[PDB]
Amino acid sequence: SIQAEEWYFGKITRRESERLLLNAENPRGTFLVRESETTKGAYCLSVSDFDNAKGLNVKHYKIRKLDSGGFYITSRTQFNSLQQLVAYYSKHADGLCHRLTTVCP
Ligand SMILES: *C(=O)c1ccccc1OP(=O)(O)O
Repeated sequence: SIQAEEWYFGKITRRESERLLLNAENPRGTFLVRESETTKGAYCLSVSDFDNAKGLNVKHYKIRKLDSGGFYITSRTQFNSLQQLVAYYSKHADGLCHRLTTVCP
């Protein structure tokens, strides 16, 4: 049940997700999952990042869900549940700005 996950923030806006993530205390990979503002049936993974070029900044990735029942950011790497997707990206950075580390405070 996606709604029971502490990293699932539900229906909050993109601007709100940035307000929460742009905190100097958040290390790289601090994240949250929310509903997309514009895409019905898609979720959004918002992630904090930090580099000397840009300093602290936030990236947003669209998580698609198939009717067939699979979750993915890239169609080449699919998961049976959102929870499995989060667990996988907490170990592999792949194409993300950083691996997922901590749930947004
Ligand atoms: C995720 O839903 C998403 C992905 C990438 C950039 C922005 C974004 O958000 P909104 O879909 O809520 O605009």
